Amino acid sequence: RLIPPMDVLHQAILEWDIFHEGGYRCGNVSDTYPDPYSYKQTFFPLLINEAWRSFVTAKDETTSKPFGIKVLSRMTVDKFMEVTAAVPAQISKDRGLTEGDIVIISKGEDPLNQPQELHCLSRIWKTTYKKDTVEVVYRLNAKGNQILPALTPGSEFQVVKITNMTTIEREYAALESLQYYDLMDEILKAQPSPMLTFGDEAIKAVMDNYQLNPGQARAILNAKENDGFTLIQGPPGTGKTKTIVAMVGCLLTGVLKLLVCAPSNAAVDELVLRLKAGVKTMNGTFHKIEVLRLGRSDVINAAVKDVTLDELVKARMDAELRDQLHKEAGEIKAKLAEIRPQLDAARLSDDRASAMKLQREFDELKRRQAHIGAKIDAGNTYARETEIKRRQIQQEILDKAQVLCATLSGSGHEMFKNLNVEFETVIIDEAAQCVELSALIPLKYGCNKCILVGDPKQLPPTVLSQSAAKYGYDQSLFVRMQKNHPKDVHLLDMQYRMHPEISRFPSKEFYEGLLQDGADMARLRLQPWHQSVLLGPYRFFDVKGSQERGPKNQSLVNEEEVKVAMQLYMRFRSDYRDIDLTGKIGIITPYKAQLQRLRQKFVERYGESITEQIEFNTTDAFQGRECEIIIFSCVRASPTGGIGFMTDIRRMNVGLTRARSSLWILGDSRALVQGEFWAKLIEDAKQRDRYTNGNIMALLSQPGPRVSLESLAK
RNA sequence: UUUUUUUUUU
Ligand SMILES: Nc1ncnc2c1ncn2[C@@H]1O[C@H](COP(=O)(O)OP(=O)(O)O)[C@@H](O)[C@H]1O
Repeated sequence: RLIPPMDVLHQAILEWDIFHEGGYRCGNVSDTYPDPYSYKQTFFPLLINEAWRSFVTAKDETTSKPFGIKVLSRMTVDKFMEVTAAVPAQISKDRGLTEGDIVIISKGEDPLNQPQELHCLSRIWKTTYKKDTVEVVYRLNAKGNQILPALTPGSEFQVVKITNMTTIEREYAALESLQYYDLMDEILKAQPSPMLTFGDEAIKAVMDNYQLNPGQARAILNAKENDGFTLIQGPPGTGKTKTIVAMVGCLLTGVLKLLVCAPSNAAVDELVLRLKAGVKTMNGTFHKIEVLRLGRSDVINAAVKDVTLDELVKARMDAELRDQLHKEAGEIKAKLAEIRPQLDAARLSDDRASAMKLQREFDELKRRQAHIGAKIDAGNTYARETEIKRRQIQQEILDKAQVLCATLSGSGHEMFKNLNVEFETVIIDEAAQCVELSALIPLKYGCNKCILVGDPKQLPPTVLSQSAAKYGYDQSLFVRMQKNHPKDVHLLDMQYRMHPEISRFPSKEFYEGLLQDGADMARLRLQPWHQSVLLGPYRFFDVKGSQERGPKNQSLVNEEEVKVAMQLYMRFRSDYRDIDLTGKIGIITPYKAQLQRLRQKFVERYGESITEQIEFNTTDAFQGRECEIIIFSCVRASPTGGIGFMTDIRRMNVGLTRARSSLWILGDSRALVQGEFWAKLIEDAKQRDRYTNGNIMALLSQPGPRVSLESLAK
């Protein structure tokens, strides 16, 4: 049984005043723990802090238009006040009211901006669709609530949906049920299985069978042999997804269940798409295995909806599947409406036979109407049987699937509480991008083998709480395990994405010179526009500009960098007209206001069609993805006060390692020198002749110089 | 040295 009581968490959350900016005892995170008690004492307050800051952010950011509810009933359940309330069905569907949402119920008309009004924090417990109404079961804290005497039956209130706490509930569930985990010892001690050394012959055999390099084959062999935690660190372009697919085939060699998880839906979708192509066992046989995606069809790729469990169950139930009775009733009533005036006229004119016939027809129509009305009154048992058939179909589909892919929170769904399933082996992708409690979620189903593919050198998980991030809540389990046992981590050491000039600096400065380029990589990234000196594989443009707060005091904008980016795109496109660039260019900037300004100006000049040829994004919203050419706007321009979160080397590495063929960086050096590694990058660009300064708008206004003929020979 | 930034939710 792995269903802990959610009373404590719900009470802690419902005992909050919404009007504060922004309990508990938040401490630092240790490397190891002796007992689940210490683990809980460390991580529960940090979870509460993260939840609190997420709630404040969602309150300030939400824009759900309020709506009126009618209080139908009030009850006391546990230590909570339960209020059933009626809501219009269309309003409910528009605002998406489901079980677990956090809402503000107020008496005033604008609840979000009326603290002095009768307000309360409530959690949705059940949503029941009747006909044109929705019965919502709100649950609030029964200790100290202003609206408690005012929620009498019939009283009307105004509600606004703030956020949802399903993810928090699942992470708390995993936290409280950790004490029964098969891998509890390894999770507490952060101890992965020891590094295995294999013979070069078996390594070469795996390489030949799966078309892998030595590091990937070593990682796969250690994932097949070792039990417990196996850590695989995959720098950019090292082949993480290919390794995972070959590893899934390798583990299923015997079977021919396996739970592949990722923190985001995008990574899950990529893994599903790659596993749909098919795996191959170590025997060398190609098998099109059964890949099953778990999640709602709204956050799921259009290409993987063919293998989504929900879609499969819906398709199966659509074959087994009162309104015709209503149609016939309408038609018989129309016949009655026809017959009645005819009968009245035949009776008002002393027409014996005609009135007799019409009365006979009238009586037959009334008989049919009574029959249809009796049948209409004839469930709910059919609905229950449909739900039972749904459950059966779910189980039957799950039992035939060999690999199940999911998000971390999605793998802790309530569904599995009524489905007999165990996941012996779990592979967590993007292992360094999720907090520890999220990683623990898929491990409650009897997992004794966990392969963590990640990269702590890139971005950490989103921790809105600056205090919890300072306490160490932004540390993934991967990071702690590698912190304690670094020699047991399998590093993928060969990248196949960046031109050697692009990868040169990150490899040395972030991967200790251990990230080597693949064979024939410079020749693979050879592009025609590299013949232009200023359009080479890698370059830093010292765009001396000025930073400025975005609209509504958002983030930062550098209009000169936007102008230079437009000028660079114009020069490149004009000097190379015959190159198909659709989907080959990306423009990334770590500040959202600069991103919006870049998109705005590019659409002003080139129209909305420009977004099909250029991927506009922020540095954080680009991880895992890549483009042929990357224009990187640094935005920061104030020579004092630092460069903000530009100082974090993980974000810098992510931003530098997105490009394949060309990376063109635009930054005001006078400000960026404040950061140590940005200074090192600018100096490196200088001492290798990849730095350009002066009037950049003028240097890009004309077609620029070409590279020497002798350099192209080599 | 003024975090302003991202995942998650049947
Ligand atoms: N041994 C290899 N030889 C040649 N190319 C490889 C090898 N391993 C990986 N690659 C290339 O690297 C790519 C890795 O894809 P992906 O897993 O998305 O990279 P990332 O590690 O950035 O997620 C593959 O598409 C493949 O073309």
